[PDB]
Amino acid sequence: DPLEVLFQGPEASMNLKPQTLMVAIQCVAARTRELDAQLQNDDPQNAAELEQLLVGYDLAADDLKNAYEQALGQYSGLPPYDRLIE
Amino acid sequence: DPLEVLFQGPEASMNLKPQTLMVAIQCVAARTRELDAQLQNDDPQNAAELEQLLVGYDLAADDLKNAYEQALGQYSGLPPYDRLIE
Repeated sequence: DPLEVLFQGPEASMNLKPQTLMVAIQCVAARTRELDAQLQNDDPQNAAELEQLLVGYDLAADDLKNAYEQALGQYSGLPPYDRLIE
Repeated sequence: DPLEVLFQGPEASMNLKPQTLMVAIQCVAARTRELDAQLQNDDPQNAAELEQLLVGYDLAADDLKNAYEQALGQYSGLPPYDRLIE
């Protein structure tokens, strides 16, 4: 993804259990939905910070999704991504 | 101890941006607090499922923390781990 590496740099190697990717995905989706509902009526300075944080949350969720899609090919018994976030 | 592996299996090789690990740590902590709070007002019916979900969330938080401790020795300018979960 061209513009993405430009803004955030490349993937890095790390070690995590597959379960941890599932948890990270649920919690990041959960927190994002909550914070989404908190934009409506903030003072302008605070809303800016919140918007800037959500940029980071959304990209992270994207990053975790890509990793999960690979994981769907390397393990057995993982729920489909769509079930994970719902 | 391990233990650990007996119960949760080994670490797997993953590719994620370092930011993504930071965002995941932050959201897992935030979300775990919120669910801890909900527990105080759950009947035992729902409580047991939620308790069992939290075992998972907590183990993943530990898994994420270990990865971050490694990260603190692989990259420059990372915040202290406590600033992520505050």
